[PDB]
Amino acid sequence: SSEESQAFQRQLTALIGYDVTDVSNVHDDELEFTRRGLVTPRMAEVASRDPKLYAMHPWVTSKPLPEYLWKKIANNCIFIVIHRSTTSQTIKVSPDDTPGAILQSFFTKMEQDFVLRVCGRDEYLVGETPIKNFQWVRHCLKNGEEIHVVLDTPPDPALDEVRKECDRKFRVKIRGIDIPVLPRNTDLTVFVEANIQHGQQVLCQRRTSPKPFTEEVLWNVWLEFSIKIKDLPKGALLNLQIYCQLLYYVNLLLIDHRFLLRRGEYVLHMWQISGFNADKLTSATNPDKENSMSISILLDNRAEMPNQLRKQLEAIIATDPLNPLTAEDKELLWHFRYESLKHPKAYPKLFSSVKWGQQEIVAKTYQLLARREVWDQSALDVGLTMQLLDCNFSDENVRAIAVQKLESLEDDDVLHYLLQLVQAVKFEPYHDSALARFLLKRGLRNKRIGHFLFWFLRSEIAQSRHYQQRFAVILEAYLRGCGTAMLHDFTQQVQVIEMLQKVTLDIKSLSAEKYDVSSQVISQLKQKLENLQNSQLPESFRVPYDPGLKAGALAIEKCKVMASKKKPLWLEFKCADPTALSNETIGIIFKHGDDLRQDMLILQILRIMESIWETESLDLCLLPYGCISTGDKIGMIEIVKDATTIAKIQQSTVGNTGAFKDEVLNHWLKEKSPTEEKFQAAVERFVYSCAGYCVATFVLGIGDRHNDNIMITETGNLFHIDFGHIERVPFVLTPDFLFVMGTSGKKTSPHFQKFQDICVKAYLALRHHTNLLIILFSMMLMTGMPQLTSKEDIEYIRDALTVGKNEEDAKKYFLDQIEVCRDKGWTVQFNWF
Ligand SMILES: CC(C)c1ccc(-c2nccnc2N2CCN(S(=O)(=O)c3cccc(-c4cnc(N)nc4)c3)CC2)cc1
Repeated sequence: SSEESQAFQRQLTALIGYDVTDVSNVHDDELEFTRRGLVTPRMAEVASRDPKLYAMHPWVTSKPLPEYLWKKIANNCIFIVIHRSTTSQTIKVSPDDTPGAILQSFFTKMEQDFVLRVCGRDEYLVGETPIKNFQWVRHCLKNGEEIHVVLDTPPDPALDEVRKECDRKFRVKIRGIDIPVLPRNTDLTVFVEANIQHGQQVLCQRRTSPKPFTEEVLWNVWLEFSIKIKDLPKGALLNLQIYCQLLYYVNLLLIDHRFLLRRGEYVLHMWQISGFNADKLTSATNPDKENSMSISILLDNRAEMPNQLRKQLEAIIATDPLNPLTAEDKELLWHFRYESLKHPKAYPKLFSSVKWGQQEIVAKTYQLLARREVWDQSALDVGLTMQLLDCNFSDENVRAIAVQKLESLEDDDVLHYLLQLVQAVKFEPYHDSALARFLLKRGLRNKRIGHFLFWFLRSEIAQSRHYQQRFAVILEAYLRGCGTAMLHDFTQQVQVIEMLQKVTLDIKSLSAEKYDVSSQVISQLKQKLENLQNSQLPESFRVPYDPGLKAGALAIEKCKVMASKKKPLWLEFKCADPTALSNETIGIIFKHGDDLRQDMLILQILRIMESIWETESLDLCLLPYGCISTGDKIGMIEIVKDATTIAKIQQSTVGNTGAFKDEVLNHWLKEKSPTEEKFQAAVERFVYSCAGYCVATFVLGIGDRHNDNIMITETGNLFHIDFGHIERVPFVLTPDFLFVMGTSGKKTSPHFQKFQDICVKAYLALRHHTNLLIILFSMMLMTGMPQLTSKEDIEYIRDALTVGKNEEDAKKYFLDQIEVCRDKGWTVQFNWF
């Protein structure tokens, strides 16, 4: 242990926002044992990285260029503009031309130590991929934009260097609970519920004699369980709960990370309920020992299948993931488990029908995971895989076969699911896990993933007492192998970020619920930023939410506090890249108040929906604006250029409490549209945007929004914001939207025909992916929400997706929705006062 070694680990602590060397809140080896464990994988991957692709992080895809998109090409001709000092020149290019082929089609057109960086960004067009298959190139086409690139020497790989390094029954004694203070009522009653638990499947359950709720309550009882030790499954949780009604909980893994039976004396500080979720599963103990409830415990311990059964079975397998299997359903799946293995789709339900509390049966389960041959051959199906990592499955080998499948994902896809897989670590019974390692693999393999992984992790470590230890050990594994380049970038980012959390907090306090932003408050802000620039704040930091963009110095004059309840900052920066084609500013918001994580989740689903729509050549021009959480109820938000609220547009001359008129929206588009044809573009863009956000929100159950939370770009692109948050209407199709389509109050139109038609395809498109959507929603709710319901709240989505139903009744159901919204018109909007 050098110094060196410490100062490093010190900077590491500073990045993570947690100290993984601290052993104050542990009762065993596991975290430390996971740190040592993760080294081998980290290394393996570090020592395997192609150093120059690593350094240049090409952002590519194996996916076919969508149709829409194809019809935006001259004649197998794509234009590119290169630059060298204050020089330029275009090259015609064909979609399949490699970069190398291009670069050489230039040295011919009149050394190899030169490469194609995109202008303004830290992004590269290198490696063996068709230009069509780079994402920037795809982003350029979508947005009607010209592709601009600089020529310069490759960044040095050496910059990215890493630094070296029994048959008896189970019982538990319940000695007693203790708590420094009570006053919440006066004397009620309370017992302890000991639960043996696997995939949230309760295996066995005992309670204690009631007693009255004194600051201390001893028992002091042995509690015997049905189950025998030998039949305890790896991953079993002793789950201890205190009822009056449910008030505190805490879990103890019964089998440890060396497969030993947990044996001895414990004092487990519990977690409290704040009135079915991932926080309830945790092995973590409450780190706040001053105030927490405390519990105390001692551990001393061939042939075929008849027509209609096959059909009963297949009926069951066909079912959705929320369709509950009866004991019949289960006995059937198990008994015919060999038939079952022939369908990858039957797996969740099959392994949900394993009696894990029986060792002989567990044994048999492994026996048939030995015969993996159909699973292995099957085409990856992220929904199906993802199901094998929720709270229902808590066996190492099951979850491993899932992860096995994710290995075949290319980078492109990993990013789409990165946040949910990170969150899936909540359901892991152990700190080291296939899933953990896979994230760590992939993050270390590709810079882009490695960046979003860093913040996704840090996001939780900063504000999940229940999991911050675990995720911290993992964040460390990453940072220990990601390269000094990136430590530097991160360290800077964190520093910028922390600075701005202070400024944002100091300011919020300096403002009460008077809805006005007084100049001596804007005096304070304007100043504070100067007093930081100046200090302290570095020459340039990399934009999380979009790590292609570097930001440098503030544009103070353009910065402002926002005249909303939360008083968020609205910060604009210059772009530290001297090469970009514009002067448009880099705009970031900061915000204390709401839990930003919920927002990240809805956005990432929104991207999963967009990509689905690509697989059927649909483009609904969502804007999932960038949004990274950073700390307790605080994070950051992308500023979407040339955009206003819809509320803001209604407060025209048509002002505050007296509103709203149907046209208005329309003039604003024309007012802001240079030519009647660009205006024309906008109504297209709008018809689409509207389609997207209508189906999306409906499905996600966030349909019904006041329009101060709905926005639109000058160019016609509408978009919800502030998912916050948390007489109805299924969505915000208000008469002002409808005219512009040209139809109010209840007629019809070319565009409202178009609109209707587009939704119908979109809804249906999503329905072709019911299961994936169901698992994500379900996962979204358990890993990121306040009050939920292991049935009802999650079952919302099966309904909104109209599971059951032929293609027809679905389409019908949706146009009703539309008609509901019209009935109706301005009712709800008005109702918000
Ligand atoms: C930016 C201006 C046009 C604005 C001002 C106030 C409001 C607003 N009005 C009523 C109620 N709430 C409001 N919010 C302002 C701040 N936001 S936010 O910071 O959490 C947020 C969330 C999502 C998107 C945005 C955003 C991004 N880019 C731009 N250009 N504008 C807004 C801002 C919450 C909602 C919306 C937009």
